[PDB]
Amino acid sequence: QAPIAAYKPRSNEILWDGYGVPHIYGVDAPSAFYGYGWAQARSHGDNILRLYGEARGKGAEYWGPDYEQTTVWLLTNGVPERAQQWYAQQSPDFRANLDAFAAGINAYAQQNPDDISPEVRQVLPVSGADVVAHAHRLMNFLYVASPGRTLG
Amino acid sequence: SNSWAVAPGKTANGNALLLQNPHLSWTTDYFTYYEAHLVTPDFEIYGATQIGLPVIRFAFNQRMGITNTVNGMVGATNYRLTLQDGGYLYDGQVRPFERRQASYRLRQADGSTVDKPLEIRSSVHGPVFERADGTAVAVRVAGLDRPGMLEQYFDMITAHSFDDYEAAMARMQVPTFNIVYADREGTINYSFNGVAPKRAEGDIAFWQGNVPGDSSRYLWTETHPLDDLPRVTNPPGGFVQNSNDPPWTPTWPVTYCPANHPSYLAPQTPHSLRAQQSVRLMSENDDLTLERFMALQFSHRAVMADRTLPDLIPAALIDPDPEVQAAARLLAAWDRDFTSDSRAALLFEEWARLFAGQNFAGQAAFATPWSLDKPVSTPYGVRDPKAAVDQLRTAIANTKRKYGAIDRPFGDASRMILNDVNVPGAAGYGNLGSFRVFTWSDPDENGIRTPVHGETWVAMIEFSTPVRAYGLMSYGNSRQPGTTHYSDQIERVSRADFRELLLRREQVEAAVQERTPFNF
Ligand SMILES: O=C(O)CCCC(=O)O
Repeated sequence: QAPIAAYKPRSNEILWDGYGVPHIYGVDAPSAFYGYGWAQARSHGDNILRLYGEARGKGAEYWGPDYEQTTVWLLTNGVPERAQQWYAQQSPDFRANLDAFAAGINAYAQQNPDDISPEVRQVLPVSGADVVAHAHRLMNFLYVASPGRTLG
Repeated sequence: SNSWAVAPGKTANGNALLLQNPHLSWTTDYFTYYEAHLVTPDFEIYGATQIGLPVIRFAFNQRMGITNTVNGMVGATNYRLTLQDGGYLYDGQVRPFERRQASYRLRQADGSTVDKPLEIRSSVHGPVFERADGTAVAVRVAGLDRPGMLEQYFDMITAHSFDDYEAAMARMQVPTFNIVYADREGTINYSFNGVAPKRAEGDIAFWQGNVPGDSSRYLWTETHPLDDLPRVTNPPGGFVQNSNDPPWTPTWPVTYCPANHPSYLAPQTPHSLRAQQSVRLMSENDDLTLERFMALQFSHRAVMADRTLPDLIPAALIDPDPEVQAAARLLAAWDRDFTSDSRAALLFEEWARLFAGQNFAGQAAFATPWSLDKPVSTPYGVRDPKAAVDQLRTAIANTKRKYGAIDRPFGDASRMILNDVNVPGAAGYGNLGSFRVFTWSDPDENGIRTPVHGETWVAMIEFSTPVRAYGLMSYGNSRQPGTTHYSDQIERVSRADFRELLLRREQVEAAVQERTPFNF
């Protein structure tokens, strides 16, 4: 009839299973997002930071030529600036979860500097807007409007 | 990508069933899925999502769950500009461009960064780019004023009822995707979601190409509400599905047709064979169990074979070339399923590449064209068997060259290799009819090939109480250098041996291998 009673976590912790699947438990939303951000940095930190870097339109700056086309594509479409706006336009509650997520990533890099690849260290620290930027790039400038269809 | 949602009435235990089956590149970084589980006193979410997203796109919990496939919502327009006098011709007059002088730094091979100028010109349409051929194009992207994408997904997956769920979707903050829903209450739903520009003329094909950028006539400004988009809820069939096929067979019997929506929403092209298998596998089966449901997902039928071999074989057998004859007999004995041991599969593929083009979508060679009136049994037959036999002749050459023989075991050439794990492959190209998908790469010098795209995150959920779920991630849950969680799941994928997804605390505590306490 009614769903099984929910779990009421009394402390913030990540319980990782045998396959590297993180079970993030938080006493509140921000805590869980922070945990989620930590886990992701643990499992895919290098590529996330690199992608976030690109979303800032800093691809060409941080890594040169091979990232210049995307930089031009994102700047010309004002993605990094619109990301700032979207971030600012978030409801206070959700913006708090985004800040927490970025804080979790920063935190992980802080406690485990050896796990972060040299080339992507300059990206740190990441911010909530970075999280918004990337998502904005993935949805509107990869899925919906790919640079391929515009340029050919 | 595949997606299935089964209504209680179509199952044995009376609980809804959901399949999360997104297909994406195994190597593109921003397409890598991650599996996670979030729990707070007010909500719980389990599922996969692209790395970097703070929200789970493919989620489920004890109450509901959703999945996503690509619908290609044409949410942007590329306009061809008519340059003239430093500006561009618009409505009979020469309009000036908006110009902003920006810049960015380019890292040099020596570590320094040079400052590079970047001018950004915009028309009333949007940013302007110049193609390599010289065509000035302006791209207008719809939904640039929808900042709530992330929170919409968050509210959708934490919804306490279908009603709240829809309400969240109705905000129109997620610009694209087909989305399927199912809950413990018994509701299932399909939604052709996205932000679609309101237009007064032109079919999707017109808007997919270069629209004239010299008239206000093509400057859209509004977008469709959720109620203008194709959707299905609790249909008579007891299920909904989508495998990237146009939204015209989301269920069976259908609940609408192309005429009911503006022609620029989605295409009206022939449904892939995989898409057809999808409709058949669900409609043809009743009283499903979670296990049976899972078993159906493993379907790897060479549907293309059932549509062509009856005509090809006899024609090939009369060819003078004894090797063409042997190839014909080899293909004739094949059970038309992409199994590891199939000695005919590779050969069939090579012929298929010619008979239906490299992507296997070509339609020109069938005797009976596709028809929405027979959506899962057309196209059919070989139009020119003589030609087809020549194509087979060439295919024999190609198969021997690529793999070393015309009868090499499919699973001997098709391998799934991650780190030092090397397991035998099965299933294959979706356009040939294989539901479970593995888009094999071209082979190397030894004829070995691996998945370039296809099955990634795969989960099947039964919304019982408590819920029961199984899943697998092809390339593991991590790609950080030296991680042991990259190649530790591919061996199970090769045996379709799924892990039970653990949602209950007691289950989690039993399987914990690492505890990371934290503080925010
Ligand atoms: O929604 C996604 O995660 C993208 C995969 C869908 C597809 O390519 O069909």
